[PDB]
Amino acid sequence: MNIFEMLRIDEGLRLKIYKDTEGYYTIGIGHLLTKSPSLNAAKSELDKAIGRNCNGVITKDEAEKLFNQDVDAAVRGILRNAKLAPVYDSLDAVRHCALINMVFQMGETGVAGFTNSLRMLQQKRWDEAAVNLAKSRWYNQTPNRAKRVITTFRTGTWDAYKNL
Ligand SMILES: [Cl-]
Repeated sequence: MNIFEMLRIDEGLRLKIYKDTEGYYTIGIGHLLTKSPSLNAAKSELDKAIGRNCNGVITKDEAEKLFNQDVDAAVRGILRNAKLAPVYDSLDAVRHCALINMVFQMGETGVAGFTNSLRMLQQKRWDEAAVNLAKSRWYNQTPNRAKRVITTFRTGTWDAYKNL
């Protein structure tokens, strides 16, 4: 198990423009295109991201390429983020994945807002952090995914992703 398989399970794979859980135009493996309600704006963003006239549809190779770029960016983002880097650096390799997962889904800014949870993770107070992370819009809106990520932070193992 690794970050790519983890996110592939949480985000799925779709080759045509779709709306994510919040209603935003997305494609591939959770690649957000735009928050604008315009499917045209979305189609424009897609072509620009892929470098060709896609008309709203891409190939698996293209999907995997975007996914790779996105994970890469997420990690680099964490590493240059003042509030996130120290936490990331304090964690083991499995837990690094749970943090990347959150950033991939909500963005740096979103994650940087979990101040108290972050301090608890830094202090390695696993159960306390898990309870705190659950007190959030994130948990209430996407509970199954949040439960998987939280369990990952709590246990430091891939159990929540086993049998999926
Ligand atoms: Cl969910």
